[PDB]
Amino acid sequence: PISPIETVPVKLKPGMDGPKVKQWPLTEEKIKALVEICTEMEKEGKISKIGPENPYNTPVFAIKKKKWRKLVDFRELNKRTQDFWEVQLGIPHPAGLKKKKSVTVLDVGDAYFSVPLDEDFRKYTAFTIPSINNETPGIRYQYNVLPQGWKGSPAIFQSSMTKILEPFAAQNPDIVIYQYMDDLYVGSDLEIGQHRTKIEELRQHLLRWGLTTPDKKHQKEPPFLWMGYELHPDKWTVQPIVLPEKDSWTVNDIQKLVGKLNWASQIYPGIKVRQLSKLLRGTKALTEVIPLTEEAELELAENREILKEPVHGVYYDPSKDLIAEIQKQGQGQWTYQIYQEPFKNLKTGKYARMRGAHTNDVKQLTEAVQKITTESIVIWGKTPKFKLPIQKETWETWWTEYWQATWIPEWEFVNTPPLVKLWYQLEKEPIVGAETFYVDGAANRETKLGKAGYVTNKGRQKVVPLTNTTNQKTELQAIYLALQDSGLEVNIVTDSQYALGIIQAQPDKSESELVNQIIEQLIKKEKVYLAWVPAHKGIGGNEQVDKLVSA
Amino acid sequence: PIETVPVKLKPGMDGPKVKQWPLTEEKIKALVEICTEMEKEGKISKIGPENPYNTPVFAIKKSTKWRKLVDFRELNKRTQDFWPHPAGLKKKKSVTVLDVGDAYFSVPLDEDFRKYTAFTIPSINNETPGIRYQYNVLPQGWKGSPAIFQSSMTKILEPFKKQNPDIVIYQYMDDLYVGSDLEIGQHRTKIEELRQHLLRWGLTTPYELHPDKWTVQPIVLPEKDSWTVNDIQKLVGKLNWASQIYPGIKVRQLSKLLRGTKALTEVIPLTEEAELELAENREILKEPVHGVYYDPSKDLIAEIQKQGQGQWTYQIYQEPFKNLKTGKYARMRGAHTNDVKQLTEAVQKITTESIVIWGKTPKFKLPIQKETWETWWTEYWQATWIPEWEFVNTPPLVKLWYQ
Ligand SMILES: C=CC(=O)N(C)CCOc1ccccc1Oc1cccc2cc(C#N)ccc12
Ligand SMILES: [Mg+2]
Ligand SMILES: [Mg+2]
Repeated sequence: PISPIETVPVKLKPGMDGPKVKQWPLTEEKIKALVEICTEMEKEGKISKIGPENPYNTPVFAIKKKKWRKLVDFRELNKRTQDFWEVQLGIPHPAGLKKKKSVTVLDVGDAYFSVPLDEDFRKYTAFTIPSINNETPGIRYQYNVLPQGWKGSPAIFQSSMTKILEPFAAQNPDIVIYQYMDDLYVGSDLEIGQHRTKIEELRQHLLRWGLTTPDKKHQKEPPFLWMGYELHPDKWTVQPIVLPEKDSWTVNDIQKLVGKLNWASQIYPGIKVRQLSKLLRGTKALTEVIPLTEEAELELAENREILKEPVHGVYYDPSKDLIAEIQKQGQGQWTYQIYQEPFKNLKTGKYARMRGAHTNDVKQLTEAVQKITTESIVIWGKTPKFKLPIQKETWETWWTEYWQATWIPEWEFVNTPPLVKLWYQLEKEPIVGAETFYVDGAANRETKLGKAGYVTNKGRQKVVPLTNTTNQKTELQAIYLALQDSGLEVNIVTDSQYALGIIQAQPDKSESELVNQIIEQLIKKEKVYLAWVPAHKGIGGNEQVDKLVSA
Repeated sequence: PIETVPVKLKPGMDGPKVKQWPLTEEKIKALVEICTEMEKEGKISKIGPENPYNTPVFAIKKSTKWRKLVDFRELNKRTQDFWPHPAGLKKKKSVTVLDVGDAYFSVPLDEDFRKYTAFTIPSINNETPGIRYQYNVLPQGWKGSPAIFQSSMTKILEPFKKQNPDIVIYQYMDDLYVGSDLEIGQHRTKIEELRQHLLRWGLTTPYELHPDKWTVQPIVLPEKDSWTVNDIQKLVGKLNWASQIYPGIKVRQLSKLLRGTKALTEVIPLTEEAELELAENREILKEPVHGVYYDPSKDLIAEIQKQGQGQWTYQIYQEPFKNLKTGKYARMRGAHTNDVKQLTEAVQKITTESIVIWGKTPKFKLPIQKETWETWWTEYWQATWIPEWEFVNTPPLVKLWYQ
């Protein structure tokens, strides 16, 4: 059937006219399939034979992937029609569904063909069935409903569907309906007996508007294979993940792989992908082979271990609290769970972005709560309570001394090592009775060779030669040196704005191994204080390392 | 209320297509209540899938009474069509700000332009698609509305200006800026008059500033009983920075005091030439800079530095080192005043001060993680306008110089 629904007006992109693609000639067999399909479609008003004054065309084809079916190429037309409100991009997350007593899946048959097309826009849908060997003119047709594969069909159909639904959901506030594509998911908590009646009502209401639907004999049954998920009546889970075993991996193979891992991490606590992704930092042709690293091999092996078990998630209950826990999973890697009752998770997830070359643990945990907060708003329209492995002391001190503005949800500390700690703390005041190193460093911006040296208030002076470095990298080595050659308490003094900022940041993890080494030093130290002076000002202590490293 | 000014987007410019930010269920509910009545009063209508445009909407508070705020930043960049900003407003002893934006909804919007004002009320977890409306009347927040209504506004204020020839009235968006050199009690009385004279001409109205204090904070050097190598290096380091701006600062005598390879903690006494060089550098920092001029054709940029203990420093400039204004804001903890609360209050103060002085909004470099801002900026935002912003990583060697 077609719909007595009002049509949506359509226009072409301004200053554009309709497609005039010529028709490819076809096989008499394929011509026969279309002629029958087009007379049937004509008999239902879906299309109409048109006169000879419609200048436009779009190719059409016939095929049956091994019943016949007709397919049209609307590429040129879609290029010319106006833009529409974007049809629903994101689908809902199973973790955001409220458990229902009974739930029915209804597929709309021939959805798009059931809806009328705007009148003045019909002329631009013209197509043509070729006559056998161009002997006589072919047969012109045009569409009266939403063509399949046209640009307007999804948004206009969904719009129509919404209005068609409106009157019914006004007389049934107790029934919950989702529309997604050509489907409708209807659920209720009414008795499964009457629930079958209300399903019967709505089917009829849709039939009165032109929407054919399935029967109690043909309505899909649980568990529901929907969008890579399994929806069970009491639980939800992803569909089974199968990760290939290969001796070589291309860029394409690794992309598909982190995808599936990304997928599974929404219910499988513990997935990690950081070392696997580091492989895709190459970002080159998708066929290039990437030698897997030892870290990549161990990560994927640990992923296979977790995927060995089955997991499931649970549905949402607006009357129970919403709670989130975060765990450290390794350098840069974190994992979280969201649950309303202790062992039944709504969902899980991971966070591992560095967001820069160097970070510390508190910054990364805070960035994790950020990620959870956004996801909680999207899925449940609220933010959760956080249980976190970090004490007020730790976090309070961090965000107070942090130069960036930061928001801290109320949380309860949960003791579950690894707790999150500040592995160290530079000094706010210079250190009395500690040796005052004056570090510096340098490299030749052409030969790349360089030296890092110091001279201290106690008379000591060193210089270490360096090959294939940069003025920045040496400036960090100067500090590294002063830490190696120092007592438990050291005042360092530098002219390098670069190296100062990297240190004041107080990182506890890094990309360059140098900065990792410096961190190793900083931890062992008891008090470290670091100070800055303008370079080449003849300060004193700084003039002397500059002269030194220069000679 | 039958004349509809025609409005057109700049040449070769389509309308906004800005994504809508997800909202808490509490905020969505407030938006559906607000829009259900605004549909009844026929100020907005539901739109169909043939409208691709979209502009974001947020719910704010400005007492249990939710309000709705629209981000017309993108459509304002794109309309930009147009028909001597009062230099004396910043000088006035007092200035009061009045919300006169309800006035707009009297007025119909050009029929052909309504499609561009489309907005979505989003659903939770993509259950439903949004509710899509578009505006029938002049919406608050669009630069178009103060320009269309300009006529009526001059009309309604002619009585009052004639009476009060020395009072300055400037409009920016939904706000009237009213300034007297009067005594305060007098000032609030003159404000009540204009409020009443506006109401009785049917223009509903629901913050008083003092630009006679706003001053570019001059550079401040420490006063210490006993200096140390550290404190001299700090002092020489800061005075070194200040010397890209003020020419007269010298450090020869001051660094002379550090010749050596001294322990940082060592106490150095301020010899005379050094003390008299630091004293002279205190009097150079008293003067203001030489040749820094507002260029009206160029953007104003504002940078902000978290200073701990509720303090925040800011600079407004159009060219690096050429500061037009500087200042520092101090909060009072108030059993909360979180970082985001304070940054958000601060940003609004800087923007008002910026509106007063030059009549436009600065572009903000904000010391915060972008995703954190996009989540919590509406829980403290009261103004009806929204400045452009971007997110930076503040250098740690300029936090202390501006301290
Ligand atoms: C009994 C199982 C259960 O409790 N579910 C599936 C969640 C209930 O939530 C629904 C509420 C109203 C209508 C349908 C509901 O359930 C679905 C929601 C979203 C997408 C769905 C998709 C399919 C398919 N195929 C089936 C059911 C869906
Ligand atoms: Mg140097
Ligand atoms: Mg929107």
